[PDB]
Amino acid sequence: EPTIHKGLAGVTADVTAISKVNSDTNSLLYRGYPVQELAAKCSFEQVAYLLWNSELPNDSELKAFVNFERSHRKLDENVKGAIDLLSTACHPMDVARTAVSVLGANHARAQDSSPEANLEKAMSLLATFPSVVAYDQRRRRGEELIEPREDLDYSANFLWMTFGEEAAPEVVEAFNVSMILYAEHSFNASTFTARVITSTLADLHSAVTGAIGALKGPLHGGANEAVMHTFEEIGIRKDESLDEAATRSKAWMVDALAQKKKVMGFGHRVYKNGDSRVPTMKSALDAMIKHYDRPEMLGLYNGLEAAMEEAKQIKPNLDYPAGPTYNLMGFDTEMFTPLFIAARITGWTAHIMEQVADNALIRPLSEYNGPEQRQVP
Amino acid sequence: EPTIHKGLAGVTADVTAISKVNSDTNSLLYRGYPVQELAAKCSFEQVAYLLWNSELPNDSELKAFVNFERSHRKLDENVKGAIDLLSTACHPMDVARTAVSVLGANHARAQDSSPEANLEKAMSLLATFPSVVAYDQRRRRGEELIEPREDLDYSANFLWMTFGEEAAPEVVEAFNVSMILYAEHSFNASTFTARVITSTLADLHSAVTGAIGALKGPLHGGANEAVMHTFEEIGIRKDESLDEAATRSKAWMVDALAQKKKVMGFGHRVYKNGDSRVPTMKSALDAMIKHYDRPEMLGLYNGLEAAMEEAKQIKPNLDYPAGPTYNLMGFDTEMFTPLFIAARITGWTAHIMEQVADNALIRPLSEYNGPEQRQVP
Repeated sequence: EPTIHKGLAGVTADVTAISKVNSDTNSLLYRGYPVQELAAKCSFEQVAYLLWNSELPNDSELKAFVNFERSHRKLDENVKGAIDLLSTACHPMDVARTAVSVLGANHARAQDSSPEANLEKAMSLLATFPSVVAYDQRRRRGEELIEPREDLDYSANFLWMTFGEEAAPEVVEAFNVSMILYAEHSFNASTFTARVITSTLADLHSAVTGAIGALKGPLHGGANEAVMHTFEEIGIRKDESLDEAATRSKAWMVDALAQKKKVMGFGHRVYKNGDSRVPTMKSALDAMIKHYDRPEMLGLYNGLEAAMEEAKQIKPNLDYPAGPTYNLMGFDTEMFTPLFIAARITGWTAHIMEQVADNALIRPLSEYNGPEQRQVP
Repeated sequence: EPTIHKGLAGVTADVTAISKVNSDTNSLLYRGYPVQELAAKCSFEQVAYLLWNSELPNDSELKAFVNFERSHRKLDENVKGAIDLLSTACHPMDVARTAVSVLGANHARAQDSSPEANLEKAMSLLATFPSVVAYDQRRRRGEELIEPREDLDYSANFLWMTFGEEAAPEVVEAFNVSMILYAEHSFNASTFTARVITSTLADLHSAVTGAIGALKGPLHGGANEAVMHTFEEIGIRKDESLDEAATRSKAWMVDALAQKKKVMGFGHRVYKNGDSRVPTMKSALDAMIKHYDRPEMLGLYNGLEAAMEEAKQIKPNLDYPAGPTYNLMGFDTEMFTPLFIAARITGWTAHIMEQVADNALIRPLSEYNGPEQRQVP
């Protein structure tokens, strides 16, 4: 009998020069640079450039990159039209999936996968995607589209188009950090989906559209939305002693755990000792707790993670501190995963291009366990 | 060092009860039944029911299944609207990808993945997809949508909506055979993409939308369109002696082979001794050659396969005889892969449901070979 590799656990599918994920040391390198260091002193734009070019940009390279980014943000007429054909009650990920699908379809160079074509498509997609997210949230709130501002950077513009008012320096900074942390992460389900689609020699947009579908699930990127929904189930409140928070948090967890349910925002396929991005994202969460003056959040937050460690020895992942952060920022919970897409577009496309450069069709085998050979009547 | 499994070649990713693919004996079983036998005496509807239910339908079950199918064919207003926002010059697969994305987004039960919900979504999707393909081809020809006919079966209706005239018995029969042959095929790239997306607990439509992206590539389903494009490059002609066909076919192949190019419609990741579906599809192709009275096709067809066997000892795959078949039927070459989708929806959704029933996140590892750890300046 062959060895069955359920979920491809522990299976090395390929080599990659984009990032290194180390469980033992809770470390993550983006083309050699530790993510904590990039988050501490780089803009998402620099990190986006880094992931694609394998090097941090010099002043002139960054200027050109930033100029292209800020001039490719406007939401295409047909893409907006497609979003308006979708109900304001459908899932934001399905809207993102549709938007990117239309973007790829009407793209002048949809069929060209040359390094130059893919980079241009990748950068243009990264630039325009935030307009999809911002408009999707505003339309649900009965509001209208807000045009991009060339005087605002990626993060400041993202917040601007969504809320129609410039965010505080601390807020755009905490948002920038989350984009960098979510940017890239080896062969996760969505990135691998993108590589499988690419392995067939299908285009970049086809790959991203499939990756978006994968990122949607609660076991993947959908965990950030799930984390916040969970905090909404349990009462948020204010004034309640830490007893309320911890007793109720553990109580919600106790009830979920006894029902054999998984608690989202905890655990990881690779990280067995803690997420490399958690300390950084938690620091951003703390900055936001302080900024919006809402220490109440921590009650439920601390209580649930303490209870998980105690009951299952499972530490939180990036989605745990990220959900509450976007909540404080004013985003609707359903929009949390689309925010992950916005950032992960960088990692997805870098892998798509890497896959194209050293391709081999990805097509595994299955072991049959169905009905034995029968003759058709 | 770990063992790198490029393209997951020879890697058994999971177990499956849906189909068995055997290279040694050029065999393919659909829930126990040999595909040749199902193609010889079953309708696609019976095969669709078989793949989902693990059993061939009895008279009453088939009646109910057929009744649901024929009443869920109409193209949804918003889906057509989305197609009309796409240029008549974009790739048909990108139109299919967009259509299914909109279908999933506006679906009342998009977030429910229960066996009942997924089956209903699977069957409804299978029923309505042909309207997407038919309208997509007709709109490009400056024609209008043709409504479904409840008095016509899946195949006859498919041809009806596309051409606006009922097809000959032999034609709907050869079309039915191609749907059955394309229906299911273990862990191919598109089906695996669907399982990876599902492994995240994302919805059925998200999975199918990603699978469509994967099926698009020339190395996968896109090979059927590529096969015909190749026949178009080389002159089709009539009257030319078999010398014209064979000398020119080998010549085109000789020039492609010397340029290190791959010839589409030949080779397979699993089948090393011939495709289990080729003899059946070739028989359908022959039936169509006879029906439309066009023996000229065989000149180029025979010559190219003979030349491939001689030069590379590589036999044709299902897409080789399928492309010329759909061409004779009157479909535009760009529409060949969407026809593959129409059929493969059955296999894709059966795997999606199987994945949901015995889930494990699919997330492999990568081996880093990028820049060694550097400090951010």
